[PDB]
Amino acid sequence: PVTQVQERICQFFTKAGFTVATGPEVEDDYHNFEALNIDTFYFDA
Amino acid sequence: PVTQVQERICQFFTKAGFTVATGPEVEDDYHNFEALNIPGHHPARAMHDTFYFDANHLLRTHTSGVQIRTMETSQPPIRIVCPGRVYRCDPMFHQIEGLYVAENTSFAELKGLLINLLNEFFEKDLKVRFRPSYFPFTEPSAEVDIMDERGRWLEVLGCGMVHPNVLRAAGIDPDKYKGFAFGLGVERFAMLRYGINDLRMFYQNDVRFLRQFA
Amino acid sequence: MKISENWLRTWVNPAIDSDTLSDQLTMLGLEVDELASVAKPFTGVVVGEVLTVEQHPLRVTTVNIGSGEPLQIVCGAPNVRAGMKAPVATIGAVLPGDFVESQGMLCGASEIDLEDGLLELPADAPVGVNIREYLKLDDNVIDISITPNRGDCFSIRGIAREVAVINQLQMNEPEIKSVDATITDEKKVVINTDGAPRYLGRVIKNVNVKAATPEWMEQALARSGIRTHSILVDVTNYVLMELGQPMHAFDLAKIEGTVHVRQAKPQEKLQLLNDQEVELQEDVMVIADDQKALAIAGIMGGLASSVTDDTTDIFLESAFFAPLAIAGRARRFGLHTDSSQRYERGVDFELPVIAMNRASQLIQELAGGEFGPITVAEKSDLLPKREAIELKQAQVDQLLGYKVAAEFITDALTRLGCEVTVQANGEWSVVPPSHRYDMAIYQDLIEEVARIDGYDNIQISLPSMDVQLAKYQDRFEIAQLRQTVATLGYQEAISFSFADAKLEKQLNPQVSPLMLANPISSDLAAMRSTLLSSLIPCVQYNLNRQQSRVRFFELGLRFDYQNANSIQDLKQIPTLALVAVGSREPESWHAKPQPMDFFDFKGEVEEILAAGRVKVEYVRSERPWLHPGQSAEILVDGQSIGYLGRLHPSLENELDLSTTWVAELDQAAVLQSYVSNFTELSRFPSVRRDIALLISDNINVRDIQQLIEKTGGELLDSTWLFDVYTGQGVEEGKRSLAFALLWQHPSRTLEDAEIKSGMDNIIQVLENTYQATLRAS
Amino acid sequence: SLPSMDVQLAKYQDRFEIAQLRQTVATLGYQEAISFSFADAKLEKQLNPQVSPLMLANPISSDLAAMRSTLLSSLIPCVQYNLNRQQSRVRFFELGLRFDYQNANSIQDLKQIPTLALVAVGSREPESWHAKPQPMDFFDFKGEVEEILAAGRVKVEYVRSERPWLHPGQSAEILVDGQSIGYLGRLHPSLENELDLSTTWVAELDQAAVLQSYVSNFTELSRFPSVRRDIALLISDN
Ligand SMILES: C1=C(CCNCc2ccccc2)CCCC1
Ligand SMILES: [Mg+2]
Repeated sequence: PVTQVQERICQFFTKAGFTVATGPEVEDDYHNFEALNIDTFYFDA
Repeated sequence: PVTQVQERICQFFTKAGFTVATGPEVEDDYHNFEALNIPGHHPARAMHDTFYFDANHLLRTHTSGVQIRTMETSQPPIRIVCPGRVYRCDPMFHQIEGLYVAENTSFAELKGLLINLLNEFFEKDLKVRFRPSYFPFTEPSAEVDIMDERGRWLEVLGCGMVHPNVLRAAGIDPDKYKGFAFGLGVERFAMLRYGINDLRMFYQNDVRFLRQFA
Repeated sequence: MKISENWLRTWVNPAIDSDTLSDQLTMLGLEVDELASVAKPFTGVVVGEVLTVEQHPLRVTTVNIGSGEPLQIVCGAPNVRAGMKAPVATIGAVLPGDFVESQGMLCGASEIDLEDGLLELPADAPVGVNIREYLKLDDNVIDISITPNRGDCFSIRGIAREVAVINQLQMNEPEIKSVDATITDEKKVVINTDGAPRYLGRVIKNVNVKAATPEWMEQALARSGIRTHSILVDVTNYVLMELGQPMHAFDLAKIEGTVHVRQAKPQEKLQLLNDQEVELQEDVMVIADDQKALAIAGIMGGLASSVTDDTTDIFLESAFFAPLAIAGRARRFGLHTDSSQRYERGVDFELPVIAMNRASQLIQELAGGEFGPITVAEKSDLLPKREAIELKQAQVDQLLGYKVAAEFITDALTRLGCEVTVQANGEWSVVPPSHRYDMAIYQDLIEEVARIDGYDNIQISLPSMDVQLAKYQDRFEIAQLRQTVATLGYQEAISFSFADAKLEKQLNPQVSPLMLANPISSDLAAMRSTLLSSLIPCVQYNLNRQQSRVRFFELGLRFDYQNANSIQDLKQIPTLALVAVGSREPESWHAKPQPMDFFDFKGEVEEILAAGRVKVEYVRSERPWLHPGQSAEILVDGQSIGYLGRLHPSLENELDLSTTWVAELDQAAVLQSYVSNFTELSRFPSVRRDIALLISDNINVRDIQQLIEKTGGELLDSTWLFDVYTGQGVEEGKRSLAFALLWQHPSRTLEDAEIKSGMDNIIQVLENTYQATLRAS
Repeated sequence: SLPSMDVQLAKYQDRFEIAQLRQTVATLGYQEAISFSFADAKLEKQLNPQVSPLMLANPISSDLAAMRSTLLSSLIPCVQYNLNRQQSRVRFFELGLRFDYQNANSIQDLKQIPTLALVAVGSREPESWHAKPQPMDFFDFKGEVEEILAAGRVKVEYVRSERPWLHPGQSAEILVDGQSIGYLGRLHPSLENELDLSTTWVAELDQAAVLQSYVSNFTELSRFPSVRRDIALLISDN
C-alpha cells in the first residue's frame, strides 16, 4: 500500500518536470544535520 | 518495436508537462480538413492517397482530430502529444503529433524543443537542418532533417507555428494565445533508431523479428 | 518541376557552383529532389560527317571527324548515311551499356541517356567539337518540388526571382518587344462568368503551322519534361515555362461567332484534345462560342478547335483564370496538365498582356502572319486584391523569438517584390506583389523574413510553462498491461486495421463489414470487425515458416458496424486480443510439447482481469467463430466485456491451424480505474471444513459456489473448489465435487455449534436444490 | 500562485524500470513486502555464521538491532508471522536495501546495495481442482527467476552457490560476465527446521543488474527454411 501511495504522490511531480531522487539510508552528520542549519538511531559518533 | 519507440518519444513529453491524447481513426471531413485552414477543394486534399468510405468519412491521414477537439473543448494552456496509427494509399503507419498552445510562444522555442528532442531520442549530437515548407495550419512552417546514413539529409518531422485561423476556428483568440505544433512518423524514427531498412517487417509480425527487440 | 539550369542562369547567374545553387533553392522552401546532367558522362566523342560508303549489305562507310584521315567504320545503321552528320565514337568504351579494321560504331540515337537508329544531326556539323558541347549535354536539370502556396515559382521567372533574392542580384528579365497591329480582324470576347476577370485574345492569320521547331526551344521544353508537337503548342508551352502564364491557340476557322468564357451547360458534351469525351457540369468553366464549346477553360482544349496541319487562321488565348474557379475540375476528369496545375496554385494576373506580346513576337519570328489588335475582356475590381498588410517590428520579434534587423526586414520584403512604406515610425505597410498568392496576413510576411534571413539563423530557446499537478486517478495503465501479458508469454503484434472480407465472413457469416471505397487490395478492403481477421494472417505467416508456437497480443481498434443504418453509427472501440497456437511453454526437458486446454487459457485471461481488479462472471459464448462447448463470454455487471475460448475446429481446419486459442477484451473494462477500501482483519483463527458433492453434470460449479456462500452466511469467509472426480463410482451424467469452506469470526473464536449449524444448513440446501448426496469431512 | 519552469526534455535511456519489475514479479504471483531494515543478530547469525553485521548503538529491542546483511533476516519473521496464522502459502518480494559490512575495517567501507528479494513457501499456484497442492522444486523457482532476468534483457550463467544458509545441492549463483549479481535456491533444510518453515525458496538480486539499460540491434532474417536435427548423448551425470 505505501508503495502505491508513494508512486501516486511521485507521479504528480514526475509528470510535471520533477525527477525522483534516492540515496543511501546510512548517513553522516553533515548531510543529515550540519548542512541544515542545525532519539536518532546512530552507530558511532 | 513501433510501440517501444512510440513510448520512448512520448515519455520525453509525458514527464515534462504534456499529456498523451488519443482519438478515433475513422474521421469525418471537418475535423480532418475544414478545421485545419483547408477551404475544401484546395490542392492540399489529394483524394487519391486517402482511404475513404463516403464523401465525408475517411481514415486518418494524421492525428489532427484529437488536437482539434482538444482546442474546441479545452482552453489554453494546451500541452498534448497525439500518437496513433494513420492511413494512406501506398498503407498503415504510426506518427506522433504534438500540440502546444499557451499565452505566448515563438519559432525560437519550437526549434529548441525539437533539437533536444532529436538529440535525446537518438542519444547523439546530431546535425539538424531546418528547411522552410508549407502546411495550411502553420505559418511559419518548417521541416527538420538529421544527418543520418552517410552525410545524407533525411526528413524526420515537420513542424510550424499554429495558423491564426486554426486557433480562431476552435474558439481560441489568435491574438491572446500563441501555439506551435509538429508531426513525426514513428516508423521513420524506429528504422533510424534500430537500423531497419524494410518497414514491411513492422506489420508482417515475424516472431523472430519481434524477438530481436526483447 | 524540371528546369534546365542554363536556362535559369540566363535570368540570374549567382556565380556559384551548381550544388550550392540547389541548396539555396532547397533552403528557400523549394526542395530540389534531383540535380543531374542532361546526359550521362562519356568520353570525348564528336558528331562526324560521313564521306563515302562501300555498299556490301551491314555497310562499310567513311566518316570525317575533322582531324587527319577519315576513319573507316563498319555499321548496319539503316538511317540516311553517305553524306550525313551523325555522332560516332572515335575510340573507347564509355556508353552506359555498351563499349579497314573496324574501329568504333556509328553512334545511335539511343544508348546516350537522351533520346530510327543512328540519328544524324540536322545541320551545322562541328568538325571535332565534342557532341556534349554542341547539344549542350552537360547542362543540368533541376527537379524542383514546389508547395501549393508558391504558385509563382512554377516557371523560370518564378525560380529566377528566388535565386536573385537569396544572392542579392537583379534578374536579367528578357526585354519583350510588342507586335504592332497590321490588320484589323479581331474577335469579340464576352465574359459570362466571374472566374475569368481578364481575357486577352488576338487573331493571327496565315501561319505556317507545319514547319519550325528551333533547337533552343525544343531543348528548353524537353529538359523541362515537355515534348514537341506542333509549333504553336511549343510556343505556348515555352512561354508557359518561361513566364508562368499558360496560353492556347485555336483554329479560327472553327470558331463561329463571339467567343464566350462561361460556365458549362448541365452535362454539356465536349471531346478534348486527348480524344477523351467528357460531359461537363455547371461548375467547370468553359471556352465556348455562340453554338458549341471549344475548350475547358485553363485545363485542356477541344479536339474540334485544335490547330491541325490544315489550319490557316488562329485565335490566341492569353487569359487569367481565378484559382478558386479551377481547383479540382481537372482531376474530376482525370486530367493533370501544366495549365491546370498552374492555374490552381495561382498565376500572376498581370502576365496576360506580357505573355501575349511574348508569344506573338515568338510566333512572328518563327511563323508568318498579320497580327490583329489584342481584344481585352477585363472585369476589374474582380482581379485578385493585393491590399496593404500592417506589419509591426514587435510582431516579427515575438513570432520569431529573436530580433531581426529592421534593415533586413524592409530589404528582404522589397526584393521579393513588396511595396513597403515606413508608416509613422517603426511600423510598415507592405503591399504584396501581383504574383504572390500566399501573402494575406502578417504571419505570411514574417515567414518571408525568416525565409530570406535564414532558417539556420533561428535562435534556440525553450518554452516556459506553469508546473501544475494534473488530475490522475489510480488505474491499470496501458504500460502495465503490456508487462503483464508479456510475462504470460505473448508477443505484441500490430496488424492492419483493414482485413480480408472472406476471412471476415469465415469468422462471422452474419457480419456487416465496413468496406473501403478505394481499397489497396482485396485482402485489405474491410475494416476489421474483430482483431482476429487481421491477426490470423500473421499467425499463418509464421506457421508457413516453420514456427510451431506463436502467441500474439494486439492493443488496437475494432470497428463494430453490425445493425448500423449509417456510417455515423460506427462504434470504434479499443480492444485487447490474444491469439495462441502451439504449446503453452517452449520446448524443454520438463515435458513433451502439448497445446493448451481451456483452463490453461482461462488461467491467463483470469490473471489479466485480476491485474486490473476486474470482477467477472463466465457464461457460454455464442460467437460463430468459437467452439460452442469451450467458449466463454466475460460478463461484468451482467454486460459482456469480451470473450475467450477455442477457435471452431471446422474454421480451425479451413485456415490450416493447430489448436488455436483466441480471446478479446474491451480496453475500457481492463484498463479501469479502481479504489480499494481497508477492512478489518480478525485476531482469531479460522476453521477449515470440507464438503463433498455428488451432483448432476449440468450444474455449473460457480452456481454451486454462490449458493454455498449465500446460505452459509456472514461467518463463512471463503469457499473454493479443490477437487473434481469423474472416474469409477460416479454414474455417467454426474460428477463428484469437493469444496473447501473457510469459517471466520471477526471478534472471537468460532464455536463448534455455529459451524455445524452452518454446515447442516448448507448440506440441507444443496440436497434440496440440486438433489445431491453430500458429506462433511 | 504556481511556479514556472522551462520545458526541457531530460536525458533518458531505454531500461527496465522499477515499476515494470514490480508488475512482472506480481504477475509471477508474489506480494510486495516491506520489512524493517534492521533485524535480529541471532537470526542473522543463523543464516551466515561468519557474518559481521552492522550493529545499532541504541536499538529499541534485541530483534531490531542488526542492519540486515540479507533481506531474509527481516522477511523470514514476516513469513513466520503468516505461517503461524493458518497460512499455508505466502510469497513475498521486497525492494530492498541490504547492508554489506563484512571484510570492512571502518563504517565508511559499508556497502548499501538495493536488491530484489524473493521468498516463497507452500505450493506454486493456489489450491484448485487441477491438482493436489505440492511445493515447488528448484526448476519451478528457477523458471520464475529466469523470467525476471529475461524481463531485463540480462544474460546470465549459473554456477553452484556456497552460501551457508542455502541447500548446497539446489542453490545457484547468478553470474554476469563472470561476477555474481545474486543467488537463487532453497533454504538449507536444517535452517528450515530451526525456523519451522517447511520448504522455502529464496533468491536475491542486485537491482542495478536487473533494472539495467538495454539497446536492441536489428539483424537480418533468413528467407529460406531451416533444418532440425536431434542428437542423443549418453554422458556421465557429473
Ligand atoms: C496543428 C495541427 C495539425 C495536425 N498535424 C501536426 C503537424 C504540424 C506541423 C507540421 C506537421 C504536422 C492540429 C491543430 C493545431 C495545429
Ligand atoms: Mg507562406
